[PDB]
Amino acid sequence: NQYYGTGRRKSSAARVFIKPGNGKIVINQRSLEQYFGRETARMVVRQPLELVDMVEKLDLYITVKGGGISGQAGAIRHGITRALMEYDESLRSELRKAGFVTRDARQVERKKVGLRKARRRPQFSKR
Amino acid sequence: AKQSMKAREVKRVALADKYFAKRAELKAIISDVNASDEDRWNAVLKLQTLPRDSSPSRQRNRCRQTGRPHGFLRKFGLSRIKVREAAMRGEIPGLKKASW
Amino acid sequence: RSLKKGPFIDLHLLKKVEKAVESGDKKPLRTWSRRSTIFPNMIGLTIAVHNGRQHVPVFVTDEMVGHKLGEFAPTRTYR
Amino acid sequence: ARIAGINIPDHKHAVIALTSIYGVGKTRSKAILAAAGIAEDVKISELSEGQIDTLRDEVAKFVVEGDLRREISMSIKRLMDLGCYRGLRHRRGLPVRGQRTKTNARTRKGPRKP
Amino acid sequence: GQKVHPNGIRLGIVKPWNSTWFANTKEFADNLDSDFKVRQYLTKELAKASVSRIVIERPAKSIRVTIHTARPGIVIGKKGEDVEKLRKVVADIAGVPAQINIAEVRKPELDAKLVADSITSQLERRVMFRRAMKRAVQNAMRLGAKGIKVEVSGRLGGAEIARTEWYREGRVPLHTLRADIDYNTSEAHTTYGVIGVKVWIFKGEI
Amino acid sequence: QRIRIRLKAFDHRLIDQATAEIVETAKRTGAQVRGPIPLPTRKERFTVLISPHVNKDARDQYEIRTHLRLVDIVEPTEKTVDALMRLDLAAGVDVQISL
Amino acid sequence: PRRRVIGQRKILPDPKFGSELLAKFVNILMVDGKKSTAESIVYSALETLAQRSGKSELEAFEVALENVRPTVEVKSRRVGGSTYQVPVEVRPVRRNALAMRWIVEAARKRGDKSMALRLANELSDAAENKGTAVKKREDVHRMAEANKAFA
RNA sequence: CGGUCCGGCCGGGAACUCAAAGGAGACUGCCAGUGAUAAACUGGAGGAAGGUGGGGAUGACGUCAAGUCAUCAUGCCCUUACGACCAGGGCUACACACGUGCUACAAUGGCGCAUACAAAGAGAAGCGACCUCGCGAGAGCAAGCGGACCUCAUAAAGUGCGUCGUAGUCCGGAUUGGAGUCUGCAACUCGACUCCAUGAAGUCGGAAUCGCUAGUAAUCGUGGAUCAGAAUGCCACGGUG
Repeated sequence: NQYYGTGRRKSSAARVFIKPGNGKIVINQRSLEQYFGRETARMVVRQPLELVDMVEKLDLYITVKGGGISGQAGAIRHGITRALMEYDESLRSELRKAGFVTRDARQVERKKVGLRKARRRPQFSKR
Repeated sequence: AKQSMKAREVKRVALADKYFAKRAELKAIISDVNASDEDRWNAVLKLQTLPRDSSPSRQRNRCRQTGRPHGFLRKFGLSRIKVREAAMRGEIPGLKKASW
Repeated sequence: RSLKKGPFIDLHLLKKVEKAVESGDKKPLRTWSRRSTIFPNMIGLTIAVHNGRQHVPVFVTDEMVGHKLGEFAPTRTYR
Repeated sequence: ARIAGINIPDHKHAVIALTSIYGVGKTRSKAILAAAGIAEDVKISELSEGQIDTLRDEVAKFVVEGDLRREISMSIKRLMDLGCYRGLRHRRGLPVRGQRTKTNARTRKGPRKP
Repeated sequence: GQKVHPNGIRLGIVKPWNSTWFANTKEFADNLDSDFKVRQYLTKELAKASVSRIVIERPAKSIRVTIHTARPGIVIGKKGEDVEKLRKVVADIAGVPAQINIAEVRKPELDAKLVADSITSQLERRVMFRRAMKRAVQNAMRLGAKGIKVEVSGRLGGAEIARTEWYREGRVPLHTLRADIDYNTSEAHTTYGVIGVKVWIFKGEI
Repeated sequence: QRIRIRLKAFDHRLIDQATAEIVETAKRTGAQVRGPIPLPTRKERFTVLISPHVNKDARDQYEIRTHLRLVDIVEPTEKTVDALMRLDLAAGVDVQISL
Repeated sequence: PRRRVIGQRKILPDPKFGSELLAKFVNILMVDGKKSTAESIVYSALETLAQRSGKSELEAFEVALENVRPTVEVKSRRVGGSTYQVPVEVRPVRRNALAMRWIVEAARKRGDKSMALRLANELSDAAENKGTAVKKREDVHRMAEANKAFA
């Protein structure tokens, strides 16, 4: 049966459904290679089911909204970790030690008044 | 603002309601239509015989309380200073200090 | 750079020009309408265009048609 | 080789080589190569002389050469002799199109002098 | 340093708005201007009625005004003729039909607006400013206020150099948003210019 | 047919009270109620200079939150229609009735 | 950090080789947050710097780093009213950081066509114990040997 | 799960994303060690989060007779004028000096074609789709939308292929000539934008000096206020990092 997990990052939210047994990954009706042309994005998605030996042992059906390439890849990684813990729950320690169960709460800092950016302050002249 | 500036704004609003509501809309319509009288519609000359203050582009948004012509806000119809004064006194509904 | 739906000219200046050409050679035309376009029927007349303090006499030639009247009356003094 | 535009264009991609003519930019170069029938990515070498004669026949339709310089000089001279505002801005080497002269007029004014 | 307005910072936390209607952008400015004119007329007409707060709310196609006053019999008058006259002109100002309610301020010595008005009236009567300030502080503190501070500023007693003086009793935690701080100001127009009076009244937390 | 009610307010407690009143009016009338669906909040924002002269770096940021609720009744008995068309709700709440 | 003792951030391994050294090299070579642009450069350079030698890639990169890695550097000091230069021993992490930064600045100061070619040539020079990165390492070691008296 | 024009589109489903109201959660709470058996500190477990988790609002008594009498209010002078109305001009000048920015000097790039992934907003004298005409700015016609519905609105860096091959260049775009569009009574002084043409300086910047400690700097687009029109400024938003 399906084991579900929700992953999130900067602005992305991935819905990950895992099923027992094959090497298939479908992100938004696209393959992993089709969806992520960046190799870091594929390495991040495949990352959690490498500590746990799943080559063709789990089928992933993923949809993801918002964010960019890296945010969506991190959201998919988070969702896959959550679905794997829902699937076994003994993999908790491994995915903890790897750092995948942690939700990366690093959001874009807002622009502040009098500053050119979140922290970038305008050029200061003394004399 | 001085009293004469507010009187000027009042007179301009009145003239813009009187003429440019119907007459100048008609004239500018005759001027912009390509299908009509490409030679002597005569609308362009008649548009300048109307008073200038009747043009809505000559109106300047001023604070409804002080008449300040800068820092205006169309949502409240007040300048920034009077907007802040009314906001801190709790006289603008729903408006409060924002943080995020 | 005004649209191609016809040039602009103030009506009072237009009537002044027609009265000046229909009545034969006349005095310089004193006007404040620096924004009026020079038309071919103004060739030969000398229009005194306001520049802010004075009315600069401008004798119109065929080469001036299409310009605005204020193009021949500088408004800033620089030496 | 050489064109009805005396100038001698370099031996490189035809679309960019035709730009060396005074009066022919990128758009006009593409239009010339399209109306002639020559590809844009072919060099000036590998072009037959019958094909260069074709390019000359097409560039003859444009006023692009010392002729164009003459028409530009005539317009600026007309402005200056007319004595209009733009004529005076051309006479004094000051920006003509409303740019500020308090600062930043270095293209028209040239290197600054104390 | 400059301090935040203690009332505006607590709007929605522990302080309610004085205008409680809803409107879109089309009618927002009109309603704001009409509320301003209503409040101005009411403050000018009821100057001797100890009016401390004018709450304005606009139901579907009308306006109702609640006047918080410590002298309700003066605002109402014999057979309510005065409040009727007030309503008949509030309806003219606002354009829509009007309704007026009178809310009593049971303890005027604990309302910052009324205290500031009392102090400015005394200042205009040439009363010594220190005496007025201490009387206000004592009256507020003996009536069960958790704290009060009043501050007057500008040519006190006719001094050529302006000065700011403030008296404080009890506890006035201006940084606690949970704190119920009643704050209002007033200006005394004297022969030597304007004297601004500010009053903070602390009535507990939550 | 069916009636949907769009409630707008600046205070969320007030709009929740109004929505509760509406759903009680409808259910106690014997109609079916779809909702209340919390629609997204439109929060306008304003940044003004707090100084009378210069001091641009000194500003206050204010905002107005507009809360939205949607209430649908699928089969509106005449009872329900003329009951809700005479309901008494708070002043700071804007009610729309679409048919 | 006046009082701040600070930890370490998690750098991800290289997607192609799985090395933290190569990840930090890509981070140092990256500009304007263009990590994909820097990774292509590093991968092309490592490929070109693979066939030349014969020891795969990672090995060639480490061989190039071994010749640019500085053992001792000088730290400016203002005690005796003048420029004191105390030669301090460099830590291994700072060793790798300095080596990589020097290799990148030396490759960017080259006349070859693309940054991949510049990197490949700089790394091949470093493996041959020559170039401007090795030049800077010898400069640093020279400056340390000159001020050895101030240890 | 059925149907399907393969479009959540239509039956439906209420799971999930999300919307927005209520609640839980973090307290040095637990473990170990150090410490005056104190306060605390160091590490560990668990946990989404760990030590005021990240950011914001919040600015004590006072200092600078600091800024504002030109927002406003307020205690000498003018009054057939220092008040009021109008048209035109100026605030846009230009030998020069400074502050703050934008664009560059290029190959981690320019151009061409193809294609992927946002968030936050605004809209009725308003946003304005589709279609037709125009090289384009735009125009004509005319839906929908007071809006999780309609429109603004195609995100761009990125990625794939091709080309350019280190040159004042297929870098750079200043300046200027010609032809136009739109707003507006009216684009001369003195608007923005489009097309064609031209193609300055600039090849990384002396003395000196600035910002920034993590989703920060750097870089890439997006929106809003003011506003008929006029953003390289301001205020906000997300992408890579």
